[PDB]
Amino acid sequence: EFRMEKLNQLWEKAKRLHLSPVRLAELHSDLKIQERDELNWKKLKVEGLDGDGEKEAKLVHNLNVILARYGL
Amino acid sequence: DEPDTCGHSVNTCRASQFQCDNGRCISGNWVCDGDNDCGDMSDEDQRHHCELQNCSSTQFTCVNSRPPNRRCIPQYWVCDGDADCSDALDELQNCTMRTCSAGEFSCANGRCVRQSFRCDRRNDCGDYSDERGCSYPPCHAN
Ligand SMILES: [Ca+2]
Ligand SMILES: [Ca+2]
Ligand SMILES: [Ca+2]
Repeated sequence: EFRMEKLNQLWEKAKRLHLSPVRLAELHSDLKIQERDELNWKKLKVEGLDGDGEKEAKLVHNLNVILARYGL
Repeated sequence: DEPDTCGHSVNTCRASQFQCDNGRCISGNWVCDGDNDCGDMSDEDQRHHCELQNCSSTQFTCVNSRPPNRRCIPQYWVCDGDADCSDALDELQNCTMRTCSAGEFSCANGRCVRQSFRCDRRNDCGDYSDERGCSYPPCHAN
């Protein structure tokens, strides 16, 4: 269903939490937009073109506040 | 980019990176993580990589499991409110909590789950106590 191993894990576990559909739907929209963010992070990581690693902090803090915001 | 800037079939992906689908080649570690990177998603399979996994700090491994379920979870889910591993070993650990009431079905191993999670298609309790002895009514017409 979703690209990264962790997003599928969050998606099954979010369903295991029986969260409200509107909250559960907003999870994917925040994770799926992060899916495009993590792809460009992962391209610039293995190619080493991200010399400063700017793309890692903005995805890590976003995932942490996603976990806190949606009750996980 | 994809329709006409290059020959479709004139030459392969270059040997700097590893072929995994005719439409996609893959860099290194990405073949082993469980992500849908190769675009047919067949990276973690065939015979090249990841029969096993190993966990870093703040992660724990579901040792009694197979590739179809799971083999590493963070501490963020150990002894939490919901089972994660294949056999739900994450919730047993050294925790072994007591409190359980008539409002939830009681398993043999001591863990409890909601009554709706009895006699169904899912291994909810890890011990399969929620499934043993059940009598499934027949399926619908469709
Ligand atoms: Ca992958
Ligand atoms: Ca757990
Ligand atoms: Ca069950």
